[PDB]
Amino acid sequence: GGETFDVKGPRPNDYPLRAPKPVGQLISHIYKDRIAQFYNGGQYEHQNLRAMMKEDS
Amino acid sequence: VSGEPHVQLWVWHAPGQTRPSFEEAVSNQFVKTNVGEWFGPSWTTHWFRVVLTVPEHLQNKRLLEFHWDSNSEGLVWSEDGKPLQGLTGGGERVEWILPDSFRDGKEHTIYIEMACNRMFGNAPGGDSIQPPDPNKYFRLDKAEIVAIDPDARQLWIDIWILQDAAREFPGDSWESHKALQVCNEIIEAFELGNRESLKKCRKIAEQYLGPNVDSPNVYNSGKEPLVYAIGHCHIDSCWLWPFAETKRKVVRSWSSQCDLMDRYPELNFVCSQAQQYKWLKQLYPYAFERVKKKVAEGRFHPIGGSWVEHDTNMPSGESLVRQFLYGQRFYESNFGKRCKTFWLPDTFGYSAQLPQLCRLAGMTRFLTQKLSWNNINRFPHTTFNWVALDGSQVICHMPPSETYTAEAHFGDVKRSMSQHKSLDQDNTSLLVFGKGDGGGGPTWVQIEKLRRCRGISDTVGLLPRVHMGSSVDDFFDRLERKADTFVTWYGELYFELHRGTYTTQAKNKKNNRRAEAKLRDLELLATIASVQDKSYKYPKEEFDAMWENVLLCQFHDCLPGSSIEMAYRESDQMYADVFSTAEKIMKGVSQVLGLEPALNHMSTTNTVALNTLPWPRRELVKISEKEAAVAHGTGPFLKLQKLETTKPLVTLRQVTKGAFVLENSQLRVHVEKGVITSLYDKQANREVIPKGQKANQYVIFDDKPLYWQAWDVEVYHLDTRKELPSGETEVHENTPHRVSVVTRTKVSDKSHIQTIIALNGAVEGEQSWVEVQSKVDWHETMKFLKVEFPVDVRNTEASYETAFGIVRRPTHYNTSWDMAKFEVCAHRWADLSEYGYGVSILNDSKYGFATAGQTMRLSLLRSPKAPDAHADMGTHHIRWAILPHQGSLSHVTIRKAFEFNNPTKLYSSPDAAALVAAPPPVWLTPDSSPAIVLDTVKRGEDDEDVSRGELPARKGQSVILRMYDSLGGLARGTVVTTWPLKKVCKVNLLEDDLEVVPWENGRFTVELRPFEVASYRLVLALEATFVRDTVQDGTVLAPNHLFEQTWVLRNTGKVAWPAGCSVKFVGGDYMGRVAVQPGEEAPFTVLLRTPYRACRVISHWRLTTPKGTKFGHRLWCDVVVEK
Amino acid sequence: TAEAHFGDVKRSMSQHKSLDQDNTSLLVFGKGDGGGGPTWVQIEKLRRCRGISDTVGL
Amino acid sequence: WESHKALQVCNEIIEAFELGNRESLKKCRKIAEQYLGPNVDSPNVYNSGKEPLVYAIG
Amino acid sequence: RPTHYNTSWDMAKFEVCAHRWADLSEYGYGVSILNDSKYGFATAGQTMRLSLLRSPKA
Amino acid sequence: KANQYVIFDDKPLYWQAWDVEVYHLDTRKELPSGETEVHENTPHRVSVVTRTKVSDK
Ligand SMILES: [Zn+2]
Repeated sequence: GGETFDVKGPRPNDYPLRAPKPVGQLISHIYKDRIAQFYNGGQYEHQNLRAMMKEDS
Repeated sequence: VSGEPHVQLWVWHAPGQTRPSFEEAVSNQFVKTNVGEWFGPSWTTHWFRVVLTVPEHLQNKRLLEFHWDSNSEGLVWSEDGKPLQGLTGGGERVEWILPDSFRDGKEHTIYIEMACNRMFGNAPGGDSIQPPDPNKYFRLDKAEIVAIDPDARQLWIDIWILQDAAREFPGDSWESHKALQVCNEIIEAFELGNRESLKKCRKIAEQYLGPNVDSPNVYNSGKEPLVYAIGHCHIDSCWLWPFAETKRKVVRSWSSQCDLMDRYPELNFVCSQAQQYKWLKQLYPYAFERVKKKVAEGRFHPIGGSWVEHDTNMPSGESLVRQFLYGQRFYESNFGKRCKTFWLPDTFGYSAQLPQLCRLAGMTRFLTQKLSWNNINRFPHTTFNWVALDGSQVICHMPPSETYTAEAHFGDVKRSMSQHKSLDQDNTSLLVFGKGDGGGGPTWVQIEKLRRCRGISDTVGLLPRVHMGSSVDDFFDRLERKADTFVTWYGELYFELHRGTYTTQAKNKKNNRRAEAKLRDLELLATIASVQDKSYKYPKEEFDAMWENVLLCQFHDCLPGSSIEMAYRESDQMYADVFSTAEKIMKGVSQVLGLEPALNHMSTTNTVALNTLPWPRRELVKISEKEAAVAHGTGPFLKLQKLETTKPLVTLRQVTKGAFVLENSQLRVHVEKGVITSLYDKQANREVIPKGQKANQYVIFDDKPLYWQAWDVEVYHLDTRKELPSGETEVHENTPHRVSVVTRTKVSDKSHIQTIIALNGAVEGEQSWVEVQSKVDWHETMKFLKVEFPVDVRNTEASYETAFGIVRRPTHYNTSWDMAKFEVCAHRWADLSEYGYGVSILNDSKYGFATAGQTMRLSLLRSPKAPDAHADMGTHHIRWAILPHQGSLSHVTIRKAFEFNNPTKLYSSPDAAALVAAPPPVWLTPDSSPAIVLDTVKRGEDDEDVSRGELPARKGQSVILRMYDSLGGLARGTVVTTWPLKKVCKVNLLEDDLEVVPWENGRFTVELRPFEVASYRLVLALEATFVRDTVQDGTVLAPNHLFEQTWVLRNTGKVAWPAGCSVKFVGGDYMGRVAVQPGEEAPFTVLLRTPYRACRVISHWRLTTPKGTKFGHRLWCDVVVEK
Repeated sequence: TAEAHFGDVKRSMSQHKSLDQDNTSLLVFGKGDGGGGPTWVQIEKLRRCRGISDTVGL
Repeated sequence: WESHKALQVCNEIIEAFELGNRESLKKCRKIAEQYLGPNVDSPNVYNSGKEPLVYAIG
Repeated sequence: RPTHYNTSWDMAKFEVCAHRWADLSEYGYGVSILNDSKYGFATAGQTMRLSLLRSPKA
Repeated sequence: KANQYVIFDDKPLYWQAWDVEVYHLDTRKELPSGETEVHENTPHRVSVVTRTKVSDK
């Protein structure tokens, strides 16, 4: 929790030496347009939240 | 008060352009002067003895300063001889606060050493990059004693920040309108005569800035900070001034910074370039002592870990390794710790292998802001994972405010988030503020403005919250714990500006490469000699001196050729000293290493050839100038064969009387009037030059860049292509082992070229090249001379050599991202290769290269005028070679480039038969992968006889091998040594053991991942202290738990803690939202919550007095989130 | 008849023309011109809007 | 940074929702809580005691 | 084709068309994934990925 | 582990049969249900066979 002249700092971070995989910057407008399909009544009515809205009828 | 009764100043002029020390300056004869005089030609120095007598009516004015405004820079010395504070003449830093003992009419005296040069050299005002004017004169404007109203000063800062808030906040939100209303209420409440109106106005402004903005306590509000502000002072070593002026700038800036950090308890400072620390330590011991005291005090963080803020494109791999090694060794020996952040905010481009070297030097973090200057493609990221060629990665952060000299404006804090390009992954950012490029550090104005900014963000939370008590390490530690989600960037970070920097000042680049090669050779030879003979002392003093000089000359403004003439005169002196020391070292080693005196009438049985390359070698050596021999071998010493058979290398003239055919056993070169009209490879029976084109063609362009003459070459320069036709060829050398024709080309009046094209006799199983050497008498103005080789090889990608590997670049200008690379940096060879065949242009002194669709182009000479009016005037010796090779780019090109840059030298010997027959000291087995380059053999830095006492030393003798694969594939090798081996271990660049490797008979095996730089060591035969806390480090907590951290601290100090003395979060991962006698222990508690993700989070805390100053050890909370 | 959209709450300040004198404003939501009053959707959306302003105060 | 954080929370919600399961709905609500607040689905969100700027009336 | 998503020009190529083989090779060694009925391919930093099946509905 | 079956959620923006969008790379999920056994063991060719359950049906 603090320096004691035996430890100079906290236990060192586990930052990997090699990058495992490339990750790219997410395109803003595509991701923004994706959200509306999670609840819209379009072609995904039976695969998004609208399908889960009604338990029974 | 300014008169002669109160402020009396005498002056003394330094003899020439010399810069005497304080010891020999105050012993001279000063003559009285006064305000209004003009002082000295440019670069001269003048010492002022200033005697101050604060009058009777100023003794109790609550703030007394000495305003000194000579329009140049200066340094204030006390009577004793301690540097006190810098001064600058533009009005930026003109006040020196009187040290509270002048408040009695006793007429205390100080000294002011003024340097007759502005902050940015001595250009005829306006441009600051025009060549310096030798006859500038500076006027002493004001030299008075001023009693300043502190309330007016605070109100000035307040209203300045308020006006910036009223203008820069969005016009459609209520914050800007409220700021405008507060400004109006301040204006209407201020009356000229009265002085209480100032206090009333400050009270009015408090309703928008906060209750106590004028104190450091504003940073202890405990809210989430988003922008971390760190003070910074970038002093370019030789940009627009000589090196001596830099030696002065360093002290005159760090003294001001130390004084400020005494006044403001929250200011933190970072400065790189360990070389500047060494200068300060050598020349100004008191300033270095106070700097080191600040460093131990937890402020004034030295980071960067390099000798200088070097350029990373041109210097070879060993140069980069030496930069890191010397910088880190200096930091570890002088200060306790070793830097973990690579600081490089002003470098023109970054090599693709830099992250690997950083990870091998213990530095996992990288900071830079130069890429914001790209004028074609905006760099798309702010915080990212920069991945090297081998896959090693570092965390790179580019401050969204696009400067390292941020004026700490309100706009800068706003842009630290408005221009952040990586807000998806992280929202924190670093605001680096100060006055760089040779200037002094932050001023008090900037610190007060940051205080006001944080007050604004605390009261009306629209500004991103700024924090000032933290360090760069804290910010990067917070970044490091979420770095798995950061964007990655693979390969080089190409800088799309200053592309002419690869060519300007050709002499400096040639000297740098020669020095690198000579240093490698000498280190290998000295290692062999020191291991072989125990009486020969390894010359560590001399090697350190030469390496320090070379690394200093690799500074990001010396080597890139963008400095004034005087800087290059000093750098020429530095290189001359380096080469003289190298000559001395080589003479000593040759005395010990057998005996290699000199060259005489040759005997081809008493002479050997120095190899210094780690592979079997077989070439033609030029003994007995009429004749020649074959030097072949594997060790450092090669024997000769003295061939004589049927003649290789015929040359014959066609009836055209001007065309020549130089025919080898492997090449046939048809040379027209100066150009290679045909190049036929007799091994792969194909033509290398396309039909109708002409290789090795001198072309000239008009440079005329936009602003930065010495730095930039712009894209439009490609339009003004013009071929130089004036060749007319004739025979130059016709020996049965070497032929060569010579041509003269007239660039223009008073500028001409003489080119020699030569072909050497082929040797068994060794690709032969066409060698070209040019004597260029160059006197052009704003021209750019290049040489063209069309190579009839179709490929969309060209390979260039960089530090420790190969970079790959497009050749088609498809997008702007590729049009921006119209000129690139290649070290020793550039290769254009199709599937089964390639052509490599390999040089020895040139870095600029450009491959554009079957036409390689080597940049030869530039003639800028801005910083230097005679940049490259004179005679230049340039060498290059065309190497057509069967198969794709392979070890042949690497080995040939190394051989081209390291010609063999002959050496006689009393017994040149034992020397040759002896097995080499260190070699690679022939069955090992040819991609491995055993770049350097060097003796360990701490061997009880090499140590120099800087750092703790190991016992026995040790040898460091740096081997890297150059081609990018998994390389297997077996290293054979004849030395009696005791153990072998893998080490990093700083020579710290990593793991033991097994060895059999001095035959340990090496496995290199692609583009890896593995290194092997061969060992031959108010105070406060922490007590405990409740929750330990690394304890596991619920995802959104509410807990409390309780430290207990003991005093262990003479003084006593004031009443408040709380802990106030100067750290990283925010987790907020829920007196003591020298003997006993006090517990402190903070309330924290765990963040919204499974991770490890680390928060740094610190005891602070209830007035701002922080003290004691550093505390942290370490938790893991389970989820 | 504000639909209690996020945009409506944002425009209640972005389109305020008298921010110099006062910053408070009234958001009148429902379904007017002969329609019924507010629906449960609008009330829940206003709850979410205040939650947003409390957690990330923009 | 507010819009980017909202986008990130939306992405984390989308990736945490599966059609068949019904506990994924509770998990998604818990994820959204990190941007909307602990208990947005209750009137207590209006009792935080902070300065209100827009008054909503049905 | 690139395998690193450095710029948008490379992030746009997250899935490419290969006819009969896709090869990832260093200097002296490579691995080729060669198919007989599939065209979609994606190499992203040491991980070749062959697109097998999609189930659209529109 | 090479030759690893992974599944993503497609759900493109508008053109279902045409588009697969970049964000689909985020929903990676490995199919683990293998359990290997011998299928052919001739002295010139060997081969093991595994069954992996993508989901019900
Ligand atoms: Zn600089």
